[PDB]
Amino acid sequence: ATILAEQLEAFVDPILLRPVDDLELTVRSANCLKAEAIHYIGDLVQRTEVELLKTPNLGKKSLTEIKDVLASRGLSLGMRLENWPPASIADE
Amino acid sequence: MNKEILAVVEAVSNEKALPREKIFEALESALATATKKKYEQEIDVRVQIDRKSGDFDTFRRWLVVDEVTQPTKEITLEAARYEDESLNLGDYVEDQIESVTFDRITTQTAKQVIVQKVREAERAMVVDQFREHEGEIITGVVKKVNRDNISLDLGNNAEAVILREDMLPRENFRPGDRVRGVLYSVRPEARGAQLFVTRSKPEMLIELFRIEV
Amino acid sequence: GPEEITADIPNVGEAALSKLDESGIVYIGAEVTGGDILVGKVTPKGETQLTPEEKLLRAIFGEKASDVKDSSLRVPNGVSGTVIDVQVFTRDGVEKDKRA
Amino acid sequence: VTEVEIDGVLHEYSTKEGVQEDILEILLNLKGLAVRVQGKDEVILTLNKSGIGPVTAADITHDGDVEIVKPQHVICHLTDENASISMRIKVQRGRGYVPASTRE
Repeated sequence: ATILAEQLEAFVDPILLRPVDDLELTVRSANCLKAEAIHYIGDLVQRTEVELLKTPNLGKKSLTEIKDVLASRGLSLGMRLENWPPASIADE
Repeated sequence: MNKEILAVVEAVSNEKALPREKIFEALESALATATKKKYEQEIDVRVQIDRKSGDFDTFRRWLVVDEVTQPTKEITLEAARYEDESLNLGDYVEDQIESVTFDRITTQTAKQVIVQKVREAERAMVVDQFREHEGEIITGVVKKVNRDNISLDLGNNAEAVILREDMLPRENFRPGDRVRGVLYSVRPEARGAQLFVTRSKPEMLIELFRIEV
Repeated sequence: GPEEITADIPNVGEAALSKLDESGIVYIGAEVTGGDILVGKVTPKGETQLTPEEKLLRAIFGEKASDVKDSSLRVPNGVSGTVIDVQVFTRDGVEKDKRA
Repeated sequence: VTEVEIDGVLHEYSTKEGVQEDILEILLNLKGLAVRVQGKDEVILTLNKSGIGPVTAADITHDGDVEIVKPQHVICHLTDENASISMRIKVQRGRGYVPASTRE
């Protein structure tokens, strides 16, 4: 093996991060939140439900759809973010 | 409001004295169980019992607390400030709904889960029946012979288990014979109330002589 | 009752009908393995008589005149392939489903 | 090459309207494609061609590192005025012979 080697050394939250339109509900339930220039459900969780109820852009059926979405407790739980990002949501 | 459940409520051969409404909830979650596997968790036994409705739509809950345990059923007062502090401490305020699990398909599995729920209700009823007496000097007839255990069959579709440790050493029993003793188990047993008699205790022959003289 | 050719059947898994469409028949082009489901088929079981515990199930689910087992067609154990052509023939009078 | 996705083709045993070879023969002619890659593990090449005549191997929209070494290689023959193929080709590195049955 020494001879043959020397013969070769000259070669070698996921619901909040998802969009409102990605929700299982209809497009109207997403558009009710999207009328306030919201694209992510994290923006919906950043605002209170009372603040959304004080705007007539949401409808009566949209309130029931929002309740059905909040029944999973992933969104609209009355939270407050920095702007968008949590610590797990970090830039890398 | 098809009123099928209304007349389905009043069948009522065996669940007249049993909790009717609870059996609808039972059968409704059984229609909702069977082929669900996605959603977020499972279903919900709790559901707005609307007698009139009949097909009570499985509603969810939010349970107002001051704690962070049971994530899909957790509120606080600070979250109740968005509802203008209308929520109080400890309430079970429902703020969500659920649907059904289907078709052709999923409904003999729903039949199967309807049967499962009916069985659970029957077990509860049997427990209540055994609690009515709570141990008495009743007899019975052996039917099956298990290892270090004797199965007895009484009346009104009732079965009792005879421990071999509470039996006589030489005196061996078999099927077809009739034995009598005092039971001492109707509370916590196993999926109901396993009637456990003891034909070896003194009080066992206390009324045995009383039955004669 | 008759048999159900629809996908709506029990005892399944995401692996039980992840290649079937909304009406039981496998797609044209779905490359299957040995032992998947091509056509989902459920048949009736026992009749006997209406039991006391199943008296409420006698008529409270539209098509509750039949039971439900499992008799779906499967690829015989050993062969792979790619489904290239599906024919559906219907005896006249029977409701055509959406894929027919 | 490993994967091909012709646009209007479900399974490899079908036929596309307006090309005188089957989809299986297009897969063999793409299997014989002689291509160099430079700085990647795998790469996705894009092919678009419309009009009467051959679809040579020089009709692939080349990336900034993929280099075709024989651009006269025929794949298929389009045979109508409005009948066009549009496929995505997946070319990757490897070693030896890795068939389809082992590894969609």
